[PDB]
Amino acid sequence: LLSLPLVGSLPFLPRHGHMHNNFFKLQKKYGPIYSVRMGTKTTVIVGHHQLAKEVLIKKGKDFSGRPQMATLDILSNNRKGIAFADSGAHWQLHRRLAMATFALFKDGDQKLEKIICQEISTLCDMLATHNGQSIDISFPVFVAVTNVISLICFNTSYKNGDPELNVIQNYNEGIIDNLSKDSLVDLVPWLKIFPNKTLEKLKSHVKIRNDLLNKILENYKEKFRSDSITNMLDTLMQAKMNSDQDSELLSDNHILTTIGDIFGAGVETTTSVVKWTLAFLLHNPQVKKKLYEEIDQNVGFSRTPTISDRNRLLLLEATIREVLRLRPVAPMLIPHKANVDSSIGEFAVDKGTEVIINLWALHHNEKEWHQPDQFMPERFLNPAGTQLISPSVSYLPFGAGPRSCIGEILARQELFLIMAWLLQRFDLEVPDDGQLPSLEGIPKVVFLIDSFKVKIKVRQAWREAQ
Ligand code: HEM
Ligand SMILES: C[C@]12CC[C@H](O)CC1=CC[C@@H]1[C@@H]2CC[C@]2(C)C(c3cccnc3)=CC[C@@H]12
Repeated sequence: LLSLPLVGSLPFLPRHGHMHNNFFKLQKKYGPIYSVRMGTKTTVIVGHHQLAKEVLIKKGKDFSGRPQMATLDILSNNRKGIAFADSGAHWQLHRRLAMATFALFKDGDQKLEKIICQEISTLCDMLATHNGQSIDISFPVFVAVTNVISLICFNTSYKNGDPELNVIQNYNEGIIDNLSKDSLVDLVPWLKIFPNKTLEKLKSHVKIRNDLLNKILENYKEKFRSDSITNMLDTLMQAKMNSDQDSELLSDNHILTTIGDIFGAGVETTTSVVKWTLAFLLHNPQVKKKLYEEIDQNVGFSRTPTISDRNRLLLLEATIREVLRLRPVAPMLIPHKANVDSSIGEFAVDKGTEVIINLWALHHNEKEWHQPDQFMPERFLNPAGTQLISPSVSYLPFGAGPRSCIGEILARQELFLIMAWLLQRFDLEVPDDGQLPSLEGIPKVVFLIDSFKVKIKVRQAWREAQ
């Protein structure tokens, strides 16, 4: 009896389980690095820290490209901006300019810390009005980080109730919904196989974002003054005029897309990580208690938390690290591409090949982490409890090398201060129908969590101390 001709083969079911996990499970059979061919395109998945660092750092330049995707073409206006732009002059310039802008916020009058604390104050005052009630903290937190990133991009913010905030939220949700069904990584390109309206819907949401950004740029062409460079838009406009090989790379569209990447990332990443952190604390009341104890003893109630408090609030800084391990914002980073013929772990990799780092695998490798599927912030502390440690070399929440996260400083500060101020001021408890958030998650371009509610109450201790 003969065997059928095989015209296709995939190692697991599509749309069943999470991609990053399915790739991980495959490592038991096939090892830490393997490939899949889809028509013409070849993709390599890497799931061990040694090989990953070779791709991100040692041979960083070789693998610093980004593959092209139809959905991403639309969001990025054909591969402009930073995150989805191929390696090249545009990417390098705009990335550099964006980084240079965060320097303008490291100290002084417009210090990043104060900008953030300003908006966390408004957030806390608003949340306190919901004393006694169960609520979804998504929108209130969304506003807070939106204002922070707006101040950094334009030196503007939004008053309570500005409906432009509801507009942004709508298109943010719609774009994220249609940019990918699940992860950006998608074995079969269903998009091109069956008739569908994904690109149509995606365009309609992107159009609204772009119209709003254009509106902002046009209104700002007048307020721009050369001697005063205080925000990201200033920096980008100052560069364009400074010419005078550089000027074609700073068109209006190049500038808006870059601002768009920053505005989007600044808001959806940090918002997501905050929700994830709360969710874990509702599942782990023992940890939560230890965090209240820690903050009462090291900051108390006579002032509000500041960045310098990260030197004393160690369990908090560790809790954040452990969320970023267990539920990475980008569990498969963003896809990389080989710019040139090269190699990984002595295996050949052709120019143009897609390369994916399975960070989830790195963060859950059993030989590198003790009980990796557990939420244990303790692992990032010495046994004493008195200083932070790095227990594994297999940890890269913000990536590394040329395409590493450029918003890391901002993220870490936003996350630390938000959690700090909330814990000082609020009991955050399971709602009265004792529903706990699902920790399973929803993979999109970002690793999101199902919406959930939290009962919020002002703390007796915080009240007494007024
Ligand atoms: C918890 C928060 C965040 C985490 C864990 C995070 C992590 C990451 C990761 C894993 C990557 C991909 C690295 C790669 O593709 O090799 C990335 C890229 C990027 N991140 Fe974030 N990020 C966070 C927040 C932010 C924020 C607040 C910004 C604000 C500007 C930002 C801006 C970017 C940009 C522009 C890229 C593209 C880099 C490039 O292609 O050159 N991120 N980030
Ligand atoms: C789609 C979205 C967010 C929805 C916006 O309407 C469009 C947008 C621009 C930037 C995207 C961002 C989602 C987060 C992305 C993909 C991101 C990011 C994501 C996670 C970690 N670090 C960076 C950088 C580009 C960011």
